[PDB]
Amino acid sequence: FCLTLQNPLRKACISIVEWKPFETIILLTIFANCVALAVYLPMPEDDNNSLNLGLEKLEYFFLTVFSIEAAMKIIAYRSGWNVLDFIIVFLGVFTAILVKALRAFRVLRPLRLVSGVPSLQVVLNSIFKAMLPLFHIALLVLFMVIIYAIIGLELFKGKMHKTCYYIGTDIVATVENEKPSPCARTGSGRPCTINGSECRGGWPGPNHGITHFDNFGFSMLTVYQCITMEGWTDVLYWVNDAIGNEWPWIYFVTLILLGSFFILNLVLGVLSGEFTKEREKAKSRGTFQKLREKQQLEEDLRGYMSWITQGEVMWNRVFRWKCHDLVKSRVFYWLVILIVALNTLSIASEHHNQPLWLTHLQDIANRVLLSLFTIEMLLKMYGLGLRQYFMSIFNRFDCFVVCSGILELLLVESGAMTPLGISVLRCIRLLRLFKITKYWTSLSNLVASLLNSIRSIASLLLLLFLFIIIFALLGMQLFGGRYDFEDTEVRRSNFDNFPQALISVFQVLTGEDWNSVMYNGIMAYGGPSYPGVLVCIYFIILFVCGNYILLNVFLAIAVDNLAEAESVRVLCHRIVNATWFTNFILLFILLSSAALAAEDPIRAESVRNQILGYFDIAFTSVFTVEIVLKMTTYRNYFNILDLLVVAVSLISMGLVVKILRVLRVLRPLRAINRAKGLKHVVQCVFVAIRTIGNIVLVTTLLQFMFACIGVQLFKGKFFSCNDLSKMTEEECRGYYYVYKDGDPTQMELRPRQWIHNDFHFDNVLSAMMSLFTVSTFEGWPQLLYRAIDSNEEDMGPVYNNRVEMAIFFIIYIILIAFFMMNIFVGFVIVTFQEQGETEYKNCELDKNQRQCVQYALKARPLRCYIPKNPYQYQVWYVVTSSYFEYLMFALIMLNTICLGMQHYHQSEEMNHISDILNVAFTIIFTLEMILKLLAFKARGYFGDPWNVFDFLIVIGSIIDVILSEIDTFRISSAFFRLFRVMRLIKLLSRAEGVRTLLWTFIKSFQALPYVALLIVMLFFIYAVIGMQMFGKIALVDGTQINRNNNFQTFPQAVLLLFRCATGEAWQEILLACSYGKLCDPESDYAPGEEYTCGTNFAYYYFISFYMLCAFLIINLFVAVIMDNFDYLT
Repeated sequence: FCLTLQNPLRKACISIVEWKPFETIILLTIFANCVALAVYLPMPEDDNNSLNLGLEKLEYFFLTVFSIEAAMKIIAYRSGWNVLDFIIVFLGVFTAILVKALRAFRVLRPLRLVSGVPSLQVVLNSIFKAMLPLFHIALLVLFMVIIYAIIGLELFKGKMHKTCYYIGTDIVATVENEKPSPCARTGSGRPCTINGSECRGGWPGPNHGITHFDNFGFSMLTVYQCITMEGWTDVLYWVNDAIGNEWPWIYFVTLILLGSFFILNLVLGVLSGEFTKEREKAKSRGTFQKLREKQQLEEDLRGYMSWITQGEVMWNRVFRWKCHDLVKSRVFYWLVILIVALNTLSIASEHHNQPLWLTHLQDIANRVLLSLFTIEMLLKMYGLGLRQYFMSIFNRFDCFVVCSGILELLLVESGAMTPLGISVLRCIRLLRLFKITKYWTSLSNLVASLLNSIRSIASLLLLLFLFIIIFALLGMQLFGGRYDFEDTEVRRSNFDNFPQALISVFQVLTGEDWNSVMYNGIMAYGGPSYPGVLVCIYFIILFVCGNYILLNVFLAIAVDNLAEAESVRVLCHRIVNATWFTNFILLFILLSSAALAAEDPIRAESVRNQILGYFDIAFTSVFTVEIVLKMTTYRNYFNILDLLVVAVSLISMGLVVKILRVLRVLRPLRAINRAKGLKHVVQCVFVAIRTIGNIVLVTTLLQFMFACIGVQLFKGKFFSCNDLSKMTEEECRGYYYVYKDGDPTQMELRPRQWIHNDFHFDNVLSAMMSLFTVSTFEGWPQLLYRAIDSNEEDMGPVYNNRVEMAIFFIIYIILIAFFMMNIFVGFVIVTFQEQGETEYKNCELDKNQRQCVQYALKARPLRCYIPKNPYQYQVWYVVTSSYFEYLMFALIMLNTICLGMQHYHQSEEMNHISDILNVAFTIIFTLEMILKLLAFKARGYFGDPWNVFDFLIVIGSIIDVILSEIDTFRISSAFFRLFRVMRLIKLLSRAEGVRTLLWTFIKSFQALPYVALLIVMLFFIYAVIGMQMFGKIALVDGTQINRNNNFQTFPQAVLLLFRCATGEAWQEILLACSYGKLCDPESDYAPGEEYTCGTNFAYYYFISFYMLCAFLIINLFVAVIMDNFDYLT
C-alpha cells in the first residue's frame, strides 16, 4: 500500500534514518523521558512548583524529537512494536490540540524503550508462549469466581447494613482499634455491648463501602480478594458478625481450599509446556562426556603449571618447610575455627546497652583477632607460593578482609572521621561472616548453580524492573496526591513521590496488604460509585500481570536447573494379630480424641469436667493394657512412641497434672505409620532435602548476616512515644489528649508511655525474630514504614526521615524471594527424576507410544442405546441433536443473567419479574427431564452422572418455588436458593476442554489424601496443645483475640490455625499471647492475678507451627506432581 514511490533527495534520508547509531540517539532520549516523568512531583488540587512547571515545557522537546524521528521513518519506507510507536505519538499531537486523560498516556512511553533495545524482544516473545497451556487453568478460576460471586450474592444481599451507632447520633461506635463491624438487632450476631449505643439501619459498613455483597460487581470484587488469601478473614468476620457464625465458615474455607488448589495447579501448569521441549535435548549425553574431559584438562593444566611455578622461585627455605608442616597440617583446620567462631560471637554480641565492659571487649577483640588474621594470611604468603595464593578466589576474599580491618582501625586513630562513617566501617567487618563459608563442601558447586541461574534471569529480571516502573509512573498520575481525605489517620503508602510510589507498588506486588491500598485508590476518586470503582482495574492488572512476569522467572530457572540434572505366649500372639483388637484400637483412638478435642477447656468446675474426668482416667487403663500385650510377644519408631505416650498417661493416674493429659494426643500418630501411601511421598521428599540442604544452609546464614547488619543499623530505634510529639525518654510521661474522629471538641485524656515496637532490632536473636516475619511477606509494610521513620538512639520517630533505609528491606526481601524460589525449583526437579525412575525400565519407544498401546489393548466399544417405536424414535431424533444441545445451553445463559442482576434496593416491579423468571426457568428445565426420560427409557437416563445431577437440581428448584409461594400465603429458604445457582455447573458439561481437566484431578486423588491426613492431624494436635494453654485469654474486642477469633473452643481454635496457615496476620496472634493479658472473668484467679494469663510459649508455638505448616504444604506441592505426572508431561 506504498505512498507514491518517489526518489528525490529524500532517498538520502534513508541512509541517515537507519545509519548505525540512530538506535543510540533514540535510546538516550527515551531514557530522558523516564527521568522527566520521575521528577514530576504531583500536586493535589491544580498546583505546580517550578521544576514541575519547567518539565511541562520539556515535553514539547520530546514531542518534536519523537515527531522528527517518526516522520523520517515515514520518508524512509510491519513491526508491531513500531506500530505502537506512531500510536504513542498520535495521542500527544491530539494533546496539543486540547484533560487529564492524555496525561496518563505519557506513562506508556518507556514501552518504546522495550522496542528499541533488542534481547527484550526475546523476552516478550517468550512470555506469551507460556500463555497457551495455561488457558484452561485460568478459565476454571474464572468459573471459580463466578460461582462464588453468585452464591455470595444471594446469601448475603443487604446483610451488612446494620450499625452500632451511639444513642441517637451519627457516630459509629468503635473501641480504639476495632474496625467498624456490623450488627444485628435479631439473634446470632453482636449484642453491641459498647454501652450507650443501639443498632440502627443505615451504614456502618465494611471497609468504607467497598466490601459489600450486593451488586454483582462488588460480590465479584470481594471474592477476588478472598481468593488471594489476603484479607479473607475480614470478609469472613464481617458476615460472621451480621448473620451469625456456624454457617458462613463453610463458604470461605471452601473458597480458600479451592482457590489454593487451582492456583497450586497453575504453577504446575507453566512448568509443563517448557519441560517437554527440554527432554528433547537430553540425548546429547555423549557431549557431556566431552565436557567433563575438558574440565579435567583444565584441572591438570593449572595444577602442573603451579608445579612449574613453585620450582622457579626456589636458609630461607628452612622457614619454608615449617610453613608446609604448620599450614597444611591438622592444626590450621582447627586453629582457625577457634578464631572464626570466636569472631562471630564477637560481632554478634551487640546489645542496646552493653553495660560498660562489653563495649570495651568489642574493640580489643577486633584488635586481637586481626592480629591472628594477618598472621594466618602471612603464613600463606610465604609457604604456599605467591601466585598460587591470589589465584584462588576465596583467598582473594581473605585479602579484602585483612586490608579492610587495618584501614578501619587506623582511620579511627586518625580521628578525622564523621560519626556517619564509623558506623559504615563497623558494617564492613560484618563481611567476616563469610569466613565461615571457607566450609560447605559443595560451596563451589552451589555458587555455580546460583550464578548460572541469574544469567538466565538477568534478561527477565530487567523486564520485571521495567514493569514496576510503568506501574509506578502510572499510579503517580492517577492517585498523585489525591490522598488528601481531610482526616487524621496515616494513609502511609501514598503515591505523592517517586520512591513512595516505588515502595507502594512493590508492596502490592508481593501481595502484602494490597487490600488497604486498593481501598484508598477507590476512596480517593469517588468512593464507591460507578465511575470510581473502575480504579479496581489498576490494582488487578498490577497483581495478575505483575505476578505472571514473576511466575516466568520460575520457569527460566527450572529449564536452567534441569540442564544440570541430565549429567501362655500363644494366647498373646493371637491378640496382637486379632481383628477384635486392631479394630478395637482404631475405634478407641477416635473416642479418645473426641473428648480430648472439646474439653472445656476453661471452666475447671462445670458439668463438662466431671463427665470427662471419668472418661479420661478410664481410657488410660486400656492404653497401658495395650503396651503390655505388645511386650509379652517380643527398634520400630512406632513402638518408641507407643511406649512414650502410654507411660505418661499412666503417670497422670499417679498424678504434672495437665502435661500428662496432653501427652495422650500422640496416639493417632501410631495409626499414621499403619498407612502406606505416605511411604512413597515422605521418602521422595527427603531425597529432595539432601540436594537442597546446601541452599537451606545458606539462606539461614543470610538471616544471620542481615540480622547483624540489621541490628547495627537499627539499634535502639523503633522506640516510639505514645503521642507523637515528645521524642525522648523522660518527657513521654503524664497525661495527654486523644482527639477523636477529627475535631478538637472531643478530647479524651489517656496516659502516655513508651511503646516498644514488639519486633524491634535489639539483639541478634531478637532481630532474627523480626526478620523472620518480613521473610514470610507478612507485616513488613508496618515495620518497613517504621524503619524509614527512625532517627538517633533513644528518640521517637520523625515523619519521613531517611527513605534510603528502605533499600535494606527491598534487597533482602528480593534475595530471600530468590532463595525461596530456588528451593521450590529443587523439589520439582527432584520429583520429575523420581517419577521417571519407575519408567527407566523402558526398552520401548516412548511415553505416548506407551499409553496408546494401553489405549488400544484395553479399550472397548461404546454404548449406543438406539431405540425402537417410531413414536418414541422421533422424540430421540430431537433430543440428541444440536437443537436441544444449543437451546438448553442457551437458556442457562439467560438464567445466568437473571441471577446476574439481582441488586439491592431493587424495585417492586423487578421483584415481580424475577419471581416469574424463576418459575419460567424451572418449567423449562423440568421439561428437559420429561422429554429425555420419555426418550432415554429410564435404563439409559440414569446412566450418565450429568443427568443424575440434573435430577438433583430440578427437584431442589421445584421445592424452592413451592417453598417461596407457600410463604406468600421464611428465612430458612436461604439454602434452597443455592440449588438455583447450581445450573451454572451445567455449562461446563459441554465445555469439553475443561471437564477433561477436573476429571484428571479426581483421578489424581490417590496420593493426595494421605498427605491431607497429616494436615488434619497437624491442625488437630496444635489445636489441642494451644487450647489448654492459650485459653483463659479474655476475649476483649480490639485486641486481636476477640469474639470472632477465639482460642477457646475446638472449632474456633481450628479456624485460628487456618488463619495462620494462610499467613493472615499471624504476627499479631503471637503478640496476643504474652505474659500480661487478662484472664476472662469466668475462670478462677480469685485475688489479684488478673493480668497473668498469657504463657510465653507462643514464640515457641506459632513459629514451630509455621515451619511445620510450610514444610508440610510443600508435601502438598510434591504430591500433586505425583499423580498428575501423566497430565503434566
